[PDB]
Amino acid sequence: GAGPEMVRGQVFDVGPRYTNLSYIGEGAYGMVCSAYDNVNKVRVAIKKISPFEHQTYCQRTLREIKILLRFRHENIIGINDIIRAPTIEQMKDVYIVQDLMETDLYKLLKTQHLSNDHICYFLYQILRGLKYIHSANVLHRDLKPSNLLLNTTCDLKICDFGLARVAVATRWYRAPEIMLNYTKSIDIWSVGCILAEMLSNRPIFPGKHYLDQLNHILGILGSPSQEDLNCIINLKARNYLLSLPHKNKVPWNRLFPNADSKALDLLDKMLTFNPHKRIEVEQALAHPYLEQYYDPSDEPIAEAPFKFDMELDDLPKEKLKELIFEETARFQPG
Ligand SMILES: O=c1[nH][nH]c2cc(Nc3ncc(Nc4ccccc4)c(Nc4cc(C5CC5)n[nH]4)n3)ccc12
Repeated sequence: GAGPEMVRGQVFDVGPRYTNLSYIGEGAYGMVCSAYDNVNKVRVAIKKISPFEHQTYCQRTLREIKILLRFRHENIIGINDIIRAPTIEQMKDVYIVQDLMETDLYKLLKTQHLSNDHICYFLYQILRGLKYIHSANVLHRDLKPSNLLLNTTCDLKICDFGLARVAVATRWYRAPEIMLNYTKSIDIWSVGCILAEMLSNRPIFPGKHYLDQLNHILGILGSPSQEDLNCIINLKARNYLLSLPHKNKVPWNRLFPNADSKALDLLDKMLTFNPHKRIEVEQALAHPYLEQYYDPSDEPIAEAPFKFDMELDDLPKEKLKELIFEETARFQPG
């Protein structure tokens, strides 16, 4: 035997099936590598997750595993295999094996300029995948360029469903009502921020903190109306927004001077302050900007709305560890 595999001084115990590890990146309680699968004879992606110190991390890990194993769609990453220890006492990590994509939209927008036809095609695929997520009555809640995977041929897949919930995130893509007070409309806001980013290669609302975010949004949309603030919002935010002087609305064609007129019309409908007046996923897909790709006969929806049989928020982390251990059992030999 070669012993357990390692990446940057950390254990990455995926051998003997998965070898030739190459580091991709890491988060607060996870590390992602590429690996060679000696069974399917292809490179795969492997996310190491260590969530057992916290109840919220345990919830997140179980939600993503349950959602991605149920979900079946071309524009949503799947789970091909799961590695963990043979006993619950030894399980300190969970390894989720997924299809390897060439890059994410964060890295592509950092090095490449997108033509209008590539923006239109990437937007179409995001909303196609989102149409399936929302048809299952699930919210992604963390749509951003780093959670959108791309391959050589331009095929797109949505990943990272840890924050997903049935119907918190990166602040630049957060809907104003998350900061103010959530609903399916928060994902449409995020897609709106991604479209704006694809047009100019720069984040549309790059706030350094929660107040700077709201100031950035108001800087473009202008001061909110009485109806825009008439919702169940926190007193601090309301009083802060009412204390601000008037801000004029910046026309979309002034922010993106050479962007396609149809793309700015859709951008306007997605980046609407009031979530009730914001365009829904089906109407977005049927918008004139996405006409050359819209195909209702080839846009699948979930057979039924997704639901958790248990109250995951209420369960102690020891109970969630047992549910994670049992959920990953079908990937063990037997
Ligand atoms: O879990 C994730 N949430 N958001 C993420 C962004 C990543 N970014 C990423 N960049 C590049 C590649 N491709 C690559 C290929 C060869 C050499 C170096 C990198 C990549 N691929 C990838 C990730 C996944 C699954 C999400 C883990 N499949 N394919 N991901 C990787 C993982 C995640």
